[PDB]
Amino acid sequence: LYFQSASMANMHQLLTELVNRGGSDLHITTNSPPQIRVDGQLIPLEMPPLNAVDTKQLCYSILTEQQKHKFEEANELDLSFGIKGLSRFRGNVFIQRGAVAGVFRVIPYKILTFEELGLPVVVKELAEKPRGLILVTGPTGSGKSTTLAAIIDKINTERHDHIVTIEDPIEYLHPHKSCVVNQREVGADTKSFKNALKYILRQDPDVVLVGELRDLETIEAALTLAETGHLCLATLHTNSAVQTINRIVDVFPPYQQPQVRAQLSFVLEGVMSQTLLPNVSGKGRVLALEVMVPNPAIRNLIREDKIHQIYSQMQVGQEKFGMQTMNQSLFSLLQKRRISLDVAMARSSDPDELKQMLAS
Amino acid sequence: LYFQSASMANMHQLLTELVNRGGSDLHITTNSPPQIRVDGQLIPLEMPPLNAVDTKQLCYSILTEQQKHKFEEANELDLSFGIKGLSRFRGNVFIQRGAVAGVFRVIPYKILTFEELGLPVVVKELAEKPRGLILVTGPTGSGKSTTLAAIIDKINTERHDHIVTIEDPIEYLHPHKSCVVNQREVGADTKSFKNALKYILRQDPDVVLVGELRDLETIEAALTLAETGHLCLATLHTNSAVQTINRIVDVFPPYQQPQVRAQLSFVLEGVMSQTLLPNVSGKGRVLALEVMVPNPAIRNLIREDKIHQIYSQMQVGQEKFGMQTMNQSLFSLLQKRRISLDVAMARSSDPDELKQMLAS
Amino acid sequence: LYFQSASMANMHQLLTELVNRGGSDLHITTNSPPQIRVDGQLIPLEMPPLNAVDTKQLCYSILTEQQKHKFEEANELDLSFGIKGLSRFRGNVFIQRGAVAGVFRVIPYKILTFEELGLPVVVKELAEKPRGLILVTGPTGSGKSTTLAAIIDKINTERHDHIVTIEDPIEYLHPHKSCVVNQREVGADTKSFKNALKYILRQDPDVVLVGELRDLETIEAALTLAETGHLCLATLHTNSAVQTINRIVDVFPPYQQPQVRAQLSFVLEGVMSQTLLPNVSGKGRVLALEVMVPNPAIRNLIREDKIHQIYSQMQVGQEKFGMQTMNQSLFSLLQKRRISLDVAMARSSDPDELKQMLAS
Amino acid sequence: LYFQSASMANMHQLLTELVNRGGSDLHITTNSPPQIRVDGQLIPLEMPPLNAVDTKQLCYSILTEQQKHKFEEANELDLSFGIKGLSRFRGNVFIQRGAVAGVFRVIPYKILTFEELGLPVVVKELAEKPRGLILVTGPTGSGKSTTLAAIIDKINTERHDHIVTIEDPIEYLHPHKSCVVNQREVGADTKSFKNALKYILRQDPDVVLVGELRDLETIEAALTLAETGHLCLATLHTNSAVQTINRIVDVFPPYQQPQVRAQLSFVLEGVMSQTLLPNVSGKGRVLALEVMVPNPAIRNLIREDKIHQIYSQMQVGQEKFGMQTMNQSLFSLLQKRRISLDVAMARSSDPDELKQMLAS
Amino acid sequence: LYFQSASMANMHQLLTELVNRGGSDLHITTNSPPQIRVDGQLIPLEMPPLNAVDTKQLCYSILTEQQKHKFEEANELDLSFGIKGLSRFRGNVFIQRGAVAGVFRVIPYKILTFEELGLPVVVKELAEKPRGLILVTGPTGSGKSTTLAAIIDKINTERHDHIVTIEDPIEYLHPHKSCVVNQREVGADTKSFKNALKYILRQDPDVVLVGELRDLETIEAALTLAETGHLCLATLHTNSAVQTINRIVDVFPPYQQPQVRAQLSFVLEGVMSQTLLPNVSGKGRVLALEVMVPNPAIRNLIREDKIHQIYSQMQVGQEKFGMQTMNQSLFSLLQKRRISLDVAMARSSDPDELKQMLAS
Repeated sequence: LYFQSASMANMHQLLTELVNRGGSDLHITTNSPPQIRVDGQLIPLEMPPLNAVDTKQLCYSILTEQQKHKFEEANELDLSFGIKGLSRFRGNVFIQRGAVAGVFRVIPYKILTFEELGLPVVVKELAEKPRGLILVTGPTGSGKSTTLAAIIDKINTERHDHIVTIEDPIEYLHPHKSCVVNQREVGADTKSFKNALKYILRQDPDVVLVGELRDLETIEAALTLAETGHLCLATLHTNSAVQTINRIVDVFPPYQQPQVRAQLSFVLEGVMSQTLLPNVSGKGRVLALEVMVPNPAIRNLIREDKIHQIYSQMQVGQEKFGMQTMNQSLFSLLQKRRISLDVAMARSSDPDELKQMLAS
Repeated sequence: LYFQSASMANMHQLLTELVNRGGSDLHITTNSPPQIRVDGQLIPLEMPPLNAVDTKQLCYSILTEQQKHKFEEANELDLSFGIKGLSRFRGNVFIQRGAVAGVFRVIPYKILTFEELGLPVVVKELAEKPRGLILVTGPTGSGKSTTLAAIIDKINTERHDHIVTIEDPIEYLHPHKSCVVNQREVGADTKSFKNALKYILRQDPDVVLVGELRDLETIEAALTLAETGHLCLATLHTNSAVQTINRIVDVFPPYQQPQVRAQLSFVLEGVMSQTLLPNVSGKGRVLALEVMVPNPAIRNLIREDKIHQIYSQMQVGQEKFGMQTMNQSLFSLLQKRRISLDVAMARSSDPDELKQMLAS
Repeated sequence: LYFQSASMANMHQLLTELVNRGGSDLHITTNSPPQIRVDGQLIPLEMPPLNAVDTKQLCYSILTEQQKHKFEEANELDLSFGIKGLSRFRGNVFIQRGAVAGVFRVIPYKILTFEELGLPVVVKELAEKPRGLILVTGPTGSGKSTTLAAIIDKINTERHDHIVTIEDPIEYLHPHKSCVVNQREVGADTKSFKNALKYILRQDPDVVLVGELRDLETIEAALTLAETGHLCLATLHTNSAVQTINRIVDVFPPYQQPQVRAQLSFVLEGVMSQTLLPNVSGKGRVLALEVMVPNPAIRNLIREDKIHQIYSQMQVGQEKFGMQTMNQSLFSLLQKRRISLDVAMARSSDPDELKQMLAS
Repeated sequence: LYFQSASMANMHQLLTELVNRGGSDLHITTNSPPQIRVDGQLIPLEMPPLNAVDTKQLCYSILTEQQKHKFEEANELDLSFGIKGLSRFRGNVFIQRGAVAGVFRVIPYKILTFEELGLPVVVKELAEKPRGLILVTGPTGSGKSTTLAAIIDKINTERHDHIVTIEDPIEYLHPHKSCVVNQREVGADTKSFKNALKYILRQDPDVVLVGELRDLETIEAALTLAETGHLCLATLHTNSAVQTINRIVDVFPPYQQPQVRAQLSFVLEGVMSQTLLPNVSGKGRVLALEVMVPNPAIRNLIREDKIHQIYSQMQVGQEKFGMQTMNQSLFSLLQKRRISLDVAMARSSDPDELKQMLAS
Repeated sequence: LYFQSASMANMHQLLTELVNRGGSDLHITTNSPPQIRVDGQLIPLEMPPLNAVDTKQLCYSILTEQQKHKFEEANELDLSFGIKGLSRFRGNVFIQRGAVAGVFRVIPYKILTFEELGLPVVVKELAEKPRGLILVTGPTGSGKSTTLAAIIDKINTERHDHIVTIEDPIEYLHPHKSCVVNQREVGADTKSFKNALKYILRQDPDVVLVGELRDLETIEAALTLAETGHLCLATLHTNSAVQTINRIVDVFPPYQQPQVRAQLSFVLEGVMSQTLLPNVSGKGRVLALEVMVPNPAIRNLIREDKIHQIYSQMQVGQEKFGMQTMNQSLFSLLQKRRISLDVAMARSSDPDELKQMLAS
C-alpha cells in the first residue's frame, strides 16, 4: 500500500515546464526530483524526490494500453506522442533497479536550416539534386538527423513530390508544405526496414529517406531507388567518403562487387561524413565535415575499383565543386579556433597531412 | 472519439475522379487533401485535409475482412481490385505516424505496344521465339514490367498457348485472347516464388513468366522450363548482358558452373538490359536498352567460359542480329537529343568507348 | 512430511548477524549450520544444521512470487534486495543434491576510494575525462567492478551528468549525488545487453557503463557513444592493453578493421588491465595493474596497424602520462614485498624482461 | 491383465542384498532374475525370471511422479536416490525391447584415498595447491572420478573453504567436513554446465569442480576461476599433458590463442592424464599415469607456443618435481609386472622410446 | 462404404502360412493376393486379390493404438512383434497409392553360426576378444547384421557379461544365455543413437553394439567404451579397412586427428569389410570379406598417419594373423567358382593386382 507523492505534478505540467524553459530532455527516475536539460545543463525541478509509484504513473500516463502491455513484456518502450497545443515528444520508458524510469525529449516544430547548422553551401546544392543517391554518414549522434531534416525541409518547400521516410526512430517531424510527406517509424509504423522497403516502390515516392544501410537488402533497395529516378537519402556509420564507398561494395559477394561499383558510379550524387567535436570551450560541440561530390574522374575511379584515389580528387576539388576533406574541415576549424589542436589531431585520419597544412 | 470529415467523399468518387482526370496515382494520407498525380505532377483535390478517421475509412472501404486482419497484424498490405465500370487498381496501405495511409494506382486496360515503348524491332522478333530462355534485366522501375507486358500481350494475341505468370506483384493484367492466361500474384495467389514454381510443370504451361531469378532454385526451374520446350520469360537486376550471364553462373557451386553454362548456351534466346534515364528536360524518362541475341559464336563463348568476350560480338551485331550495346543505345539517344551528355556518360560502363564513338 | 528445525532463526536474524559480525558472505545449505565468511574465513553459526525445509524457507523468504516461479522453472535465481535499516544484499539461490541452497552477499553502502584500492593517481586522472572510451579489462573477479565503482562514484560526485550503467549483475549501488544515476541489471531490469543498448541513445545519457564487450554489436555501441561526446566505460576479459586493442579489432570483418582502428585511435582515452594476485602471505590479494594512456604516438600506432609496438610507448610513459606496464607493476609489487617472485614471474608475459628490471 | 511374479521381492530387499554382498551393480531386466555385480562378476539372484510388470514396478518404486513423467516422455532416466540407513545409489532406467529396464549402482559413503588408488605422492601435493587450474584427464571410466573424489576429500578435510561442484553426473558424494560442499548434478540440479557456471562466481566458492571442458564457454569459465584465486578442478577427454594443452588452445579462434596460452601458462598447476589398463591377470585393472607439473621453463614453453617441447621437461623432471611421462608409468608397470608387454606397447604413444627404456 | 474380401484370412493365418512354408517375407498390398517369398521367389497365395480395406485391416491387426496413431501421422511405421507359438516378426507398414501396404519378415529364433555364414576362423577369434573396438563395415544389406548377430551369440554363450545393443532396427534377437542382454531399438526403445549413448556408461555394460558411426559424437562414445575396458562392436558403411580408418579420422577437426589416430591405434582390435556378391548362378549371394587384424606394425602405421600403407601388412598377414584383403577374398571365391570373373573384377579396388594373383 504505497502512494504517490503529496500533491504530485502530472506529466502535462512537467512537459509544459520542459518546453517553457526551452529544455530538451525530461528525466523521470526514482529518488530524484524530475530533472530537465536546458542547453546541456541538467537541472532538478523544485519538487520532492520521486518514488517508484510516481515513476510508473507518470510514464504510464502518456501510454496507450497496447504500449503498456508491450513495455511490461519487454521492459523497454520507445515512442512518440503529442500533447495538444504544446509539443510533440519522444519517450523512452525502461526499468532500472526494479523501478520504472523514463526519458522524454522535445520534438521541435521548427527545423534548423543549413545557415543555422553552419553547413556549407554545397550541402544546399545537394538538396537540389533531382535524382540519385545521397549518403549522409557518421556515428549516430553526429548531427546526421539535423542534416537530413534540413535537406528534407528544403525539398518539401521547393518541390511538389512525395516524400516517404523510414526512420529508426523518427527524429524531426515534417508538416506538408509543397510535398506530401509520409514518415514511417521502424518498430511502430513498420516492423522493420526490410518490411517498409518491400513496398516502397508501390507507394509512388519521389524522395526516400532510408534510415541506415544495415545489410545487403537495404543497400540494394537504396541503389534501386536511385537507379530509377528517385532521390534516395541514406545513412552509414562510416567516417570518410572512401570508407563509406568501400563499405558499400565490400559487404557484397565478390562476384557482385563489379556491378555494385558500376551502380554506385552511376547513381552516387554526394557523400557527406560528419563528426561533432567539442569546442574549445568544452561546453558545446562543432561539426566537422567531409564532402565528396562525384565528378567524371571520380565516377571512373569508383567503377574501375581505384576507390582510395578518390581522396586526391577531394583535395583539389573544393572551390569549383564544393568538395572538402575532413582534414580541410579540421584545418578550417583550427583557423577559426573552434576546436583544439589535440582534438583535431586525434580525429584526423592523417595527422601528418594536417600537420603539413598547418605549416601552411 | 473522433468523426470523419464533413460530407466526406468515398473511394468510388475519389478513384472515379482519378481516372477521369487522366491520373495515375491517388494518395490518401492525413493533414493533406487527397492528392492525384497527373503526367508526373502531384495535384491536391478541391476538398479539406483528411484526418486519421478519413484515411482509415477510405483505405478500409476497398478491403475484405481478411485483408483488414492481414493489414492490422502486418502494418503492410498490398493488393489489386476493380471498380466495375471504371478500372482495375493496385492499392497499398501502410501506417505512417500512427495513421493509415494509402497509395492507389491505375492498372490500365490497354497494354502499350513496342512502338509506343520505343522498343526496337529486335524485341518484337524475340517475342516470336517458340522456345528457350529470355531475360529482361534491370532495376525494378526501369520498365521491365511494361516490356514484359508487351511481349506477353503479343504472345497472347498470336499463339494458342497456356501462359502462366508468377508476379510480385502483378503490374499489368491480361484478358484471354488466343492463349489461356493464368497469373499468380506472390503474396496473394501463391505464398512465394518457391511454392508457385514447385508445381509449374504440373500446370501444363507453354509460356512462363518466372519473375526475378532470386535463388538457385528459381534459376534451375527457369532453365528446366527453357530446356524442355517452354518459353521462359524472366528477370534479373543486372545492368548488362555480360553481367547478367555471369550472375546466372556465379551463384552456383563451382562444380555445377560447367553444367549451367552449357545449359545457358543451349537455351538462352535473348537478354535485354534496361535503364530509364531522365530526358534532357528532366520532366520525363527515356529508355536505354542493351540487347544481346545469341549466335553460334556467343553460345560457344558462354559454354567455354569466355563470357567477357560476348561484348565484342554485340558491337558488330546490329544489322544481322539486332543486337545493341548499352553504349550504342546511349549513343543513339544522344544523336536524337533525348538524353544529355552528363547523364549518358555517368551511366556508361565504358565512358572512353562512348567518347570514341561520339568522335565519329 | 517434514518440518523446519526447532525455533529456527529467520533470514532477517541471519543477515543481521552477518552484517553485525563484519561478514561478507552468508551460506545457506543443508547438513550445515548457516555459515558466514569474515575477512576470508568461513565460520559456522552457533545453531543446529539446516535441513531441506530450512533452506527452502529461508531462501524463499527473501523472494517475490515471480522470483519463486522464475527459480522453480530454472533452478537458478540471482537477485538484489534490501532489509530496511540494515543493508542491501545480493542473493543467489540454486539447487544442489535436490535441495535449495543460498549464498548471500553484502552490498556495501560506502564505495571504496582509489587510495583504498591502491589505484595509482593516473586512474583518478582518467576518471576526470570528459569524453571517449575507457576500458577496464581482466577476469571477472580481478576487481573490475570495484575499479569501475570508484570511477563512477567520483564522476557522480563531481559532474552534473546522467549516468546509465548496464550490469551483469550490479555489484555496487550508487545514490544520486550530483549526477542522475540509472542502473539496469541484465536478467532483471533489462533482458540483455542487446536490449538495453538498443535504446541507450534515446535515454539522454552522458556517461555509460556498458559492461563486457561480448559482441560486434556491443563494441559498436560503445564506439558510437565514445565518438559522439559521451564517456563510455567498458570491460573486456583481456590481460593487457595490446591484447585488449587487438581483440577489439580482430572480431570484426577484415574490411571493417581499418575503420575500427581509426575509431579506436580517436576515442580511446585509456585502458586498464588488472590482476588480483595472492600476497606473499596467501591470506589476501594485491592488485597488479597495467595502464595505457594514449598519446599522439600511440593513436598513430593503432590507426596504422602497428599495435604490438604500443608496448614500447608504455615502458617510458610513467612520468609524463602515468602509464605502466604489467611488468612495471609486478616489479613495483616485488620492491614493496607485496607478492612473491614465483607468483610474479608466473604472471609475467615477459619473464626475461622482469628479471632484467630486477637486476637493476 | 498381467501380474507380477509370485511373492516378488521389492527394491528395498534387492538393494539391501546388493549392499550386503559388497556388490556394485544391480541389473533389473526381463527374462532374467535380478543380477548383482560383486567385484566384477555378474551373479543371478536365486529368484524367478522377471517379467515386464516386475521391471516397471521395481524401477518405478524408486521414482517420484515428476521423474516418472520425465522417463515416459524420454524413455531415458538417470538419477541418484538414498535408502535411509542403507546407502545412496545411482539409477538408470530405460526401455529395451518394449519393456522397462534398470541399472542401479552403489554410491559409497567412504571415498578411496590416494594410497588406496595407488596414486603417487605428487597427486597429494597437487591437492594442496591453494590456487589455479588442475586438469585430470582421460576417457570417462579411466578413474578420473575416483581421483577427483580423493582430491576433494582431502581439501574438504584440510581447508575451511566453499567447495562447489558441477557434475554430469555426481559420482561420489561428500559430507561436510571442514569445507562447505555444494554438489550440483547436471540435468537435475542444474540444466547444463552453461547454466551452473553462469552464476558460479555469485556463489562465493573457493574450490570448483567443473565436470568436463566441453566448449569455449566452459574453458573460459575454468580459466577465469583459476585466474582470480580459486582452485579450479576440471576434466578433458585427452591422453597426454601435451594433447591436453593443445586441445585447450586449439578450439579457440586463432586471434585468441596467444591470450589463452598466456592464461594457461599463468594458471596451470598440474595436468594428470589417466588410463586404466588390464592387469596381466585379465581380471582387474591398473592405472597408468602421466603427470605434468608446471615449472618456470614449461610456463615459458606454453606461452611461446612450443607446446610439444614440454614432454622433454617431463622426462627429466620426475624426482624433484614429481613429473612422469606415460611411457615412464608404463615402464614402471612392466617392472612390477602389473601389465603385459603387448598392452603396454599398444597404449604407448611412443613404442620406440618405451622399447629403448626397456633396453635399460 | 466398402467391405473386406469374403471370408478373408487374418494375419495369424497368413503368418502361420508364411512360416510353415519356409518363407521369409510376406507382402500385403492391394490388387494382389498375399505374396510370400520362399528361398528368393515371390509366390502368390491361393486366395483372391486384396482390396484397400483388407490391407488396412490386416496391417492394423498387428498394431497397438499408439502404433496406429504414429502411422497415421507419419505414413510410415516399422516394428517388431511376436505370435505366441509361432515366431517373432518384423513388420513394415506404409502408404502406396492411397492404400495401406505391409511387408512382414520372419525373425529366426536360431542364430546362424560362423561356419554356416562362411566366415573364416579369424572372425571367431575376434569374437573372443576381451576389450577394444571391433568394426564390421559395408553397405546395410551386406550381412553386417548376421555377422554381428553371430559374434554376439558367441559372446552371450561364452561370457558372463552385460551386453547392450543399440540397433536400427533390431535384426536378430538374443535370449539370455550366460550374459545379460539388453537390446534397444532406435525409433522405439530409444529415440536416437544420441539418446541411447548419452547414458550407456551408466548402464554397466561390458559389451556394446553401437551401430553405425554416424556422428562425431557416436564415434567418440565408441572410442570411449573401447578405451575403458569394454568391447565395442560397431558399424560403418566403408568398403575397406583403409577406407574405414580414414573415415574415422577425417570427420574430426584437424587438431583432434592426432588424438583419434592415437586412440584408434590403441583400441582397434579388428576391422571387417563385407560384400554380398551374386553367385555365378545369380540366384543367390556369396560373401566377400576383407579382414584387418592389427599388429604392432599396423598400430604404428595408424598413429604415425601412414594409413594407406596398412594394406601392405594385410597382404602378408594370413598365416599369422588371419588377415585377408578384399582381393585375396575375391581370389578365393574365384578358385572355388563361387563368383564370376566379371563380378569379381568390377568389385575389385585393384583389378591389376587381382589379375596378377590369378596369373600365379
